[PDB]
Amino acid sequence: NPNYCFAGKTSSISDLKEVPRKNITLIRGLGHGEVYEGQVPLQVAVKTLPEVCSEQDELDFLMEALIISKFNHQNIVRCIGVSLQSLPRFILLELMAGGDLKSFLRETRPRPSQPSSLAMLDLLHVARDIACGCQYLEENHFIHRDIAARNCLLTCPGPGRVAKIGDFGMARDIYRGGCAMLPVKWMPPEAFMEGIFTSKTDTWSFGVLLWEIFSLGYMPYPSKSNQEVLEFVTSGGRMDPPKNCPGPVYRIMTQCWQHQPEDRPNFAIILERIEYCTQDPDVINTALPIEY
Ligand SMILES: Cc1nc(C(C)(C)O)sc1-c1cnc(N)c(O[C@H](C)c2cc(F)ccc2-n2nccn2)c1
Repeated sequence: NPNYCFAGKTSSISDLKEVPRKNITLIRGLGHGEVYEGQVPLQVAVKTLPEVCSEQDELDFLMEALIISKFNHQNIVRCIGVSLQSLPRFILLELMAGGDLKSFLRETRPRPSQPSSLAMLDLLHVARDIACGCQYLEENHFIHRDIAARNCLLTCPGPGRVAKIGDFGMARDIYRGGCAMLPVKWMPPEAFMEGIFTSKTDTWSFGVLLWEIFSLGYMPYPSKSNQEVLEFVTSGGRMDPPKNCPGPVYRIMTQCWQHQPEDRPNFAIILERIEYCTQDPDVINTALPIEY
């Protein structure tokens, strides 16, 4: 059984809350290991470990259970418990009915049918929610390493939605692989060049997430491959503003993408700037593009 340290304290597999398998019912697949919607009545997302896997896969699975169970913050998905004493093994997460952020943005883009389905303020609230999660990780000296829209979840589709960081598979791998798998489009130069990760790693990635949000779910660096992005960013290149993106919001992005990690803002500053954007009528009165 592997050890794990967060906020100082060390924990073990024994500290995980084991839920009796009989209390757990699977309802439907969500996507593929496989994840199901389930009930324990508490509604849960059930992350499963394939019964056919390597011992490294097992260790990875246990470790992410330890990681998520030890966080306590409103913008990080909760772990209800685990079921490790039956096969296949389960990790039980808070079921975020809004689904993942990237799908949400893609499916909820304003259109002729729904012209105002989404507004700038909705995007700013998502951005603020995730930044608050990142600030919590930063102040607890946890480096996420893969801050990206695909790794965020929403509590519901409607205006009251809350965004949370929902996946920690990358930080898990490095805590203990391939180049064409590293999220190079979300990584700062010192990360993909030198393998150096610091709190300022997540700041850069958050800038890219910001772009994903205000582009409404487009893939970063449109039309560029990983290697072209690597060379582009290493040469000082940066993404243009998303369509209709207010200057104050783009400015947050460009500050997140400063070449020197020391020149990039910490998350307390990012949150201050996101707050200012939400107060600025010129920002929130800006209409999102309508997709025909
Ligand atoms: C209801 C629901 N619908 C979704 C769609 C199909 C739109 O994508 S995801 C989703 C959901 C809700 N709550 C969770 N706790 C949860 O967790 C998994 C581990 C997860 C966590 C992430 F951070 C990112 C992605 C995924 N993931 N997505 C598919 C498979 N894995 C998923």
